[PDB]
Amino acid sequence: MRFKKHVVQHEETMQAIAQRYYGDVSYWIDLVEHNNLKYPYLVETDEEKMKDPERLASTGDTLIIPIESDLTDVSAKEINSRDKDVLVELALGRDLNITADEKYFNEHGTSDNILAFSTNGNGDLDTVKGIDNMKQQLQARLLTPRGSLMLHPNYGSDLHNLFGLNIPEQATLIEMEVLRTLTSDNRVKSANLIDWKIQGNVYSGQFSVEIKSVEESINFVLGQDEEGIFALFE
Amino acid sequence: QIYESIDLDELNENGIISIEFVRNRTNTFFRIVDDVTTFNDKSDPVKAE
Amino acid sequence: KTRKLTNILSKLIDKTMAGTSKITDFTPGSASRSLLEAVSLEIEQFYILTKENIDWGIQEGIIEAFDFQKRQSKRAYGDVTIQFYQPLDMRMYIPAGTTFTSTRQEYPQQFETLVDYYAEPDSTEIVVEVYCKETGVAGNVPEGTINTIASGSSLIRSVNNEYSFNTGTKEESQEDFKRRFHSFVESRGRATNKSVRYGALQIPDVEGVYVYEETGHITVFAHDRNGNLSDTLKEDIIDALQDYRPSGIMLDVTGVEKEEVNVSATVTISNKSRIGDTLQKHIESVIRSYLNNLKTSDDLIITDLIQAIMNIDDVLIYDVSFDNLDENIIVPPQGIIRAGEIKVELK
Amino acid sequence: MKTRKLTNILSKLIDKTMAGTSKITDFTPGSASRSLLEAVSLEIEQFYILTKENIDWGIQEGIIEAFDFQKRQSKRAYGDVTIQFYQPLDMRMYIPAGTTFTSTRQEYPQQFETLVDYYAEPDSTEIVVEVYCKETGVAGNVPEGTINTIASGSSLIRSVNNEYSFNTGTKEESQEDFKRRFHSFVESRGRATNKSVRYGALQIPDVEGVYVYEETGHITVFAHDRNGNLSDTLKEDIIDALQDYRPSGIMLDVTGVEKEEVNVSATVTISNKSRIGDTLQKHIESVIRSYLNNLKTSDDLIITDLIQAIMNIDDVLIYDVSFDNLDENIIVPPQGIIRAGEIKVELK
Amino acid sequence: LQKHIESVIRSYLNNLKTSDDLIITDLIQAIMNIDDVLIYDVSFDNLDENIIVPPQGIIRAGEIKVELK
Amino acid sequence: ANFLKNLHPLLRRDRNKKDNQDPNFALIDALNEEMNQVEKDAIESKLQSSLKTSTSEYLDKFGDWFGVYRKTDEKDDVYRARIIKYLLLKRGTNNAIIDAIKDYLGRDDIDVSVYEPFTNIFYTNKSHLNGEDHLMGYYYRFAVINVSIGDYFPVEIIDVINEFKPAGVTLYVTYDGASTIRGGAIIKW
Repeated sequence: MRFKKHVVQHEETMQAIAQRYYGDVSYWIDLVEHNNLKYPYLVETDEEKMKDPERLASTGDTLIIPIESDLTDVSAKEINSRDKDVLVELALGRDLNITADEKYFNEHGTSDNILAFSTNGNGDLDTVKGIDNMKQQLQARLLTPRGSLMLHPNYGSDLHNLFGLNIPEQATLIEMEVLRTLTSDNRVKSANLIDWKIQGNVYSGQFSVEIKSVEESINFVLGQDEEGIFALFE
Repeated sequence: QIYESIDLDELNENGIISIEFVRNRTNTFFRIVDDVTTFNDKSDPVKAE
Repeated sequence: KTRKLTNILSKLIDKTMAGTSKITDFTPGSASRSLLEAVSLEIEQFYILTKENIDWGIQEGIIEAFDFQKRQSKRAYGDVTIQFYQPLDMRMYIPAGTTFTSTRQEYPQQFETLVDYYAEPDSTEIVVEVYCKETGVAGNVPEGTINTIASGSSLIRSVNNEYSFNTGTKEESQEDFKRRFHSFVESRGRATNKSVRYGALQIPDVEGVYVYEETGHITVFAHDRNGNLSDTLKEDIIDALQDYRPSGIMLDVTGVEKEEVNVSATVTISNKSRIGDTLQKHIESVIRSYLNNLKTSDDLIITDLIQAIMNIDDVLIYDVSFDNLDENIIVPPQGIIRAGEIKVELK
Repeated sequence: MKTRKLTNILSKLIDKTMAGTSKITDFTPGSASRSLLEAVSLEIEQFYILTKENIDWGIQEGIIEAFDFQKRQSKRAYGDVTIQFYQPLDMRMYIPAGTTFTSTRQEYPQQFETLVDYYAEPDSTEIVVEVYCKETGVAGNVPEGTINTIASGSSLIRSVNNEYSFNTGTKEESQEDFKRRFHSFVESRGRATNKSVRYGALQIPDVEGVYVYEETGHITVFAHDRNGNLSDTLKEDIIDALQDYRPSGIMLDVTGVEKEEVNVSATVTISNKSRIGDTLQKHIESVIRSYLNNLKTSDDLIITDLIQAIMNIDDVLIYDVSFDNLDENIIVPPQGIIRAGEIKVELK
Repeated sequence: LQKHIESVIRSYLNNLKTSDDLIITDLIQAIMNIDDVLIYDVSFDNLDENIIVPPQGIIRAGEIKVELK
Repeated sequence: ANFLKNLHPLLRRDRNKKDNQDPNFALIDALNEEMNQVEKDAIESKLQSSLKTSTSEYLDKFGDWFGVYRKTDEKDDVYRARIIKYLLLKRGTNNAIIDAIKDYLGRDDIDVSVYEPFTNIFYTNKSHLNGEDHLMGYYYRFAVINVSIGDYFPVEIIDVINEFKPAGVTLYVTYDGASTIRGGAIIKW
């Protein structure tokens, strides 16, 4: 259950509040009855409220409006930028940082024993959030061979076997495998080739990944309020 | 204080920021009248605003 | 009974139209309609005020005249002392809503000030008033409970409430208020068997009163906790019933026909090693308590006494028997049973 | 509420308006300002009037609420019915509660039933059984001789007949009687007085009137229901209600009033002889029943009073009246009352 | 109530083991503990003294009857 | 008194500087005066709905409900006290009769007592033979009382005692002339 709570504003009236919220002034008597208010409902200052603190409310006192409010179906335009940042952060999850020391496991991508946990510098375990989290998960999936992870046959990639010849065919195989691996992630809305080239031994390519938009993540997290889990089991 | 429409006009003409009481608006009962600076050369828009 | 907003507005418009035809626009946003709507709102608010006043008067107007106060639910409030390490080096300001709390699990109640306060520079300790956030008796914290401020400056040496809070109350229901009024009204009655009995019972040492009525004579049986009626208590009862008795009728006071029952019991027991003086005295004290607990019209049923004695212990006490008690001792309304000589034989 | 009036409010408004500005100086009939202020002051006047009325209503309501002095509701009619058999009984027959009694007289189609079981002893010729109207109110106040049917269907029944007119049915309590009984309540707070005894006897709703007859060391309470009877159950209930009020140590006794049962036979002549019929006879009989069954304790019956009551039905249509069974006024003592017997009218 | 009391008495007697003496006061408290307030007094129309049971003996319920007053 | 608050927002609430004779402010302040006066009267109206705080007409309504009617020149405070006392009247005892007498005559200092002749019934043992006791009969009888009054009284005072005494008791009244005597009642030769 959730309800709206209104702070009394300067020289406000109960009729104005009723019109503002219920869309009709007629509910002002219901508002009085629910809040248990005596006749001078909104006193000028606290000196009047001292006469009867129980039954009177002054400026800056909080009223309760029993309208069933719900965090979903709320216009994203009202939400504050920091609130949107936190919401997308929750949507994309928090996880322990393992992709630290990028250079090392970039020098040995195909091998095992390549990544490890790290500390945040404050004596606690390091954590990656939001975009850093997505980076970590996409790197780990691409680096993981498919079928090597226990309890998860399909998680991973087949790039360890695509160390083939230097022709456009193997390039296309790599590209298709990478697109499969990126598509496998639920959060990745789509992925597509940008550009590739061959330099004899070395292959080089780059991709573009569109994560779910702020609106979708906001809708998902605010929907999750009904359950209260606020966690990711994808 | 609740400054009147003449007091607000005097404060803004003197390059002073002020807040005016306002009734029954959707958000709050107050708003900012202007974003003027102390430099009172209203002809110069860079310095004034 | 009352008009309402739409009806007041409609009548105002109709009267305005009838008064003159110079105004005919009554659409929304019109100055004239706005003014009439504002008057209508004020009148509707005064109607609600009158309704509240009359609803209060219906249930509290009459009884209030007889010095009977209905207990309203209140927030517990009281004074607290704040001490400073030194005289203040500037005017300190404590805003309204400043919270005070206690460092105990016994009292999670939160207290806050409802008004602004100022401490002068010259001051060294200032007292303020705080109100419990919750109505009820839960805010009636004892002395020395409030000892923390959640938004106080470091200059404070110590917070402390100098007296226990007692103003927190729970709302008294209407039926209890009516019951007290009706009780008082009944107590105004006089010159009746019920009123005599009531006036006798109000005496401190009187435990139980039976009034027996005869044509032209009244006799009052009374007893104390012990079943006795002291001469002094008798004189007090007479003096108190001088105001109660009817005119031209004779009133007499007498003791209750006490009956001391002597009970010699033979208790069979299982655990022979636990036989001793203490168990004997315990059983005898139980029997004496049972016998003395009987009221004026209560008959001594022997089977219930046996039940009680066997319920002292369901396995230790084996069997009981009495030689004095052969059959239930019926007594009249004016004859109380009391504990006489008691003996218990362990077998 | 100070009970202001429209003219003073309008005058005050106009005077203040003039005082706040010298521009506005046109308050003639038909002006906008005058119309607006008139409407406002009229609404204020109506608010004040309704506030006064609501306060009066509130005082009455608080009086009811404080003492729990609930207003008495409509009372269902009840009486007794006489039943006869062919011959004396051999079986102790059993009549359960709810046995319905009806009447073939279509003018009074109301139904009655028994709320208690009865037994008829062997070698008995008739039984009297109390019945209660199914419907509440005045409708169950049928005249004598109305009830003549029993719906038990028993073959032993010869005939059925209520010997007297029912009168206990009544509608909701009036305001004046409620205020009177509240005055009695207030007086009777002092328990042991004569008025308090009278209130305790009147505490039972069924009881109509009470006469407390006082002697040295003895009290006699003469009481009756709205028919003039005093049933044993009602006597016991009165006694139980008087236990709280009667003075201690003084003898008290409850007995039924000295009821007198006036039968009437009237010969009436009519000027317009076409109007003769059953309707006029029944209307006159109804008026006589209503007159006699409205007499209170110790009301003497005066024959000339009854004459004017009959003649005032229609002074032109009715020509002359003569009584075939009454010739002199009837004195009623303080503990006495009169009630209608068989009422008969002959049209000439 | 009659059937409940009869049931309690049957359960009491048919729970006696070999060589358990039957004590009338024990049975009294067993009956009275059903409801000490509701039940006022108890009296037996066929028993007046405790029954001794030998080592090879046992007790079992015969006809159990209760009269409510 | 929320008239200016619930008024149309664009209308001025303050007398305009440009004109001291602003008719808009005049009208608004006139209507506001009437609104505040009605609010004041509605607040003060609560006093009329309580017996404790009621005044003239509504107090008369209360006394008509209770059965007590206002006397000539009887103010509100004494009238409500008289209603309250009338509701709380003890009845059926000597003390009640004495109070009723003293409250129908003018004052408290008069001698008034109630005699009970049944206390002087001649019993065989305890009563002295030539003592104060008399043989039981009609007068020396239970449910009888003789009221001595030490001052002039109307005969209607007996009816007042009839209102107070318990039912079934015969009433006698004695007039003690001694108490009425002017000055010292001892005569000198």
